[PDB]
Amino acid sequence: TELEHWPAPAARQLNALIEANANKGAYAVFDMDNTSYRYDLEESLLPYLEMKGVLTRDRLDPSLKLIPFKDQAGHKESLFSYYYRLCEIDDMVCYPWVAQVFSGFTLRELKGYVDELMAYGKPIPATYYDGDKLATLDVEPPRVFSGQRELYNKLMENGIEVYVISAAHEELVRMVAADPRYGYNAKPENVIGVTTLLKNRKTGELTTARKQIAEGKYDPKANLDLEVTPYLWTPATWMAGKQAAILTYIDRWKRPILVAGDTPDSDGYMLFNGTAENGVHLWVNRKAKYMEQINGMIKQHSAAQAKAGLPVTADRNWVIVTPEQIQ
Amino acid sequence: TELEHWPAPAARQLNALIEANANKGAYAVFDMDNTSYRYDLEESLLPYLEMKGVLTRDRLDPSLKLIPFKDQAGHKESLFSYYYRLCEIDDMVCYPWVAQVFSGFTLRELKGYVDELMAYGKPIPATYYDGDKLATLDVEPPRVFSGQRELYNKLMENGIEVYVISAAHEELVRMVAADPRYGYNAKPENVIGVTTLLKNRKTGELTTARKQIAEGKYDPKANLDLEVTPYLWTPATWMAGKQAAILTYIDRWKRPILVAGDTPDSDGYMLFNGTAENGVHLWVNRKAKYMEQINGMIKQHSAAQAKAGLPVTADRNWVIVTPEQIQ
Ligand SMILES: [Cl-]
Ligand SMILES: [Cl-]
Ligand SMILES: [Mg+2]
Ligand SMILES: [Mg+2]
Repeated sequence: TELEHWPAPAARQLNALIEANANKGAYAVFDMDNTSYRYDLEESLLPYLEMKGVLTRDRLDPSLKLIPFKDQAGHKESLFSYYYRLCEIDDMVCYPWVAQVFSGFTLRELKGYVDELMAYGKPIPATYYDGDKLATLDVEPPRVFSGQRELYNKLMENGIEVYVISAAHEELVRMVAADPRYGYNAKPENVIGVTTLLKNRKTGELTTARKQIAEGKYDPKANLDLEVTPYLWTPATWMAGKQAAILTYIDRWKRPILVAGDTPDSDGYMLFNGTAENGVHLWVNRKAKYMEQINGMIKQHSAAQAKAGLPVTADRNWVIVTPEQIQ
Repeated sequence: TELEHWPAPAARQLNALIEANANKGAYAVFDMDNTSYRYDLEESLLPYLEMKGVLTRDRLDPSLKLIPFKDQAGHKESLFSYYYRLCEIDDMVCYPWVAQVFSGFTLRELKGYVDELMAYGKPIPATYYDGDKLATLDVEPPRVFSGQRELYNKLMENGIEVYVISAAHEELVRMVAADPRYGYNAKPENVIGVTTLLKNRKTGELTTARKQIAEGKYDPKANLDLEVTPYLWTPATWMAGKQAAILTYIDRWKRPILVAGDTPDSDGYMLFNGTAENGVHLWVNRKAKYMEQINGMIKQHSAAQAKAGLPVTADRNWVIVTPEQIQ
């Protein structure tokens, strides 16, 4: 497997990293959304199911009705629009909510919709408030990066285990990352995302994949008909929770030799505190105001590592690509 | 302030650390329940509130009824019983639940109950299911540890900042650790705990203390008539979340020179991954099973640090005390 869809000097650094760390029990960690594929799964699945009439404001779990809807002018606010208004309160409100909003569905159902969104091939209209003006924007469905496909498999082929630490629902991510048809071939147990309690409709037993994996009795098939509930399981895999997730589910002391991300605040803990001393920081640059923010982070952390008497590793081994360079 | 309620060899080790780290920008982290005082706030407050009529299954948020209550022909399941039953599903179910259970009150009311509980001073009767049979037990309210009251102050007096990182509700913990009538004298902003969205009933505004502190304007009094809701803010401060909280709210690179704990799974991440190399692991031993569980972990982590090419720090500077010895 060749790093064919990669700028040549990135394919260079990455091949060197892989030769240096083949077959040594090393591991690598990837963000999913806008890192391993272009665009975002939850952000397109929400409006896509609203538009099918599958998700509607009145099916919404009452624990998620945090603030009043804004129905000014005989227009009924969409769930998409509401998500944005929560994001204005805070990331910490809106990050869980946009995983929880898919409550009430069985995994089997959600998998069918995920596959429909992946095969869709066309933008999805949504609405939202820009101040008080009702507005329009089109949301793209996920688009698998070919280069990431290549890198995931080439890491696994060289005995470097591959994990996904994503801020989106673990089970939604797993339906992309662990399904052979998308070309990642992640092991399902190595997908780490936001978790909520899964409920048995007949028995009312509550479980989660994380629970079953730690107990060594994980089989993704038997969770198919369980319902996604919104009750949150921790650690929550964003911000420092990404680093928490590495400690809890991967290794307490061995660091990843590669960490891939695209959102500065949310991926920045696993990137700066997580990556091994000589590991690669894989960055996908998709928003020039994020490029400048990450560069500001590299500077400031470099300086703060030094001032605390630590080797300066924050500026080491960046591999920076744009979405178009790996598409 | 003098370290008088300590065994002398511990007080020597602590005084020596305080002297080596005086006015150097150092800080210390303390668990609260069963570390800073004896017994547990939430576990005594919840059944206190039940035997007073304040907190009942009716005024229980519908988002927190995850399973059916188990009523036997003549007796109604208490909230303490249901709580034990959720612990048997997973700590990751019962840990947030027993914080969220205090929802639907204002911080003013709760500050009332806490000060009451702290003054109550006597054992509270509570009931649960031992297997399938109904059982009774005596739950004790917190008793402030004089030793810890002294250590906190001696640390502040030598310009060693003091933080509290608890798996109990941040606002509950604040009401004891920051309120000077208990003698800890912790800065309100330096108390970190499990956080839920606080609601302005008037306006519908949603905030949390962590938000206000991160934004640079925090006044505890401004919050007293906000309603505690159940909606969970992260990172959740238990297990690897405690280490996540150090990164997020304290410092990304500087490590505490003192970490204090009493629960091997919940406190282990900040104890082993957090504590500075030349820091003190301060351990309150309140259960025989926990003392050997932490000794087991110390060995395991020592070996795993060496294997990973790290300096072995896990077995270093253990200050071990019983509740009795610091009471
Ligand atoms: Cl993210
Ligand atoms: Cl704890
Ligand atoms: Mg991303
Ligand atoms: Mg404790």
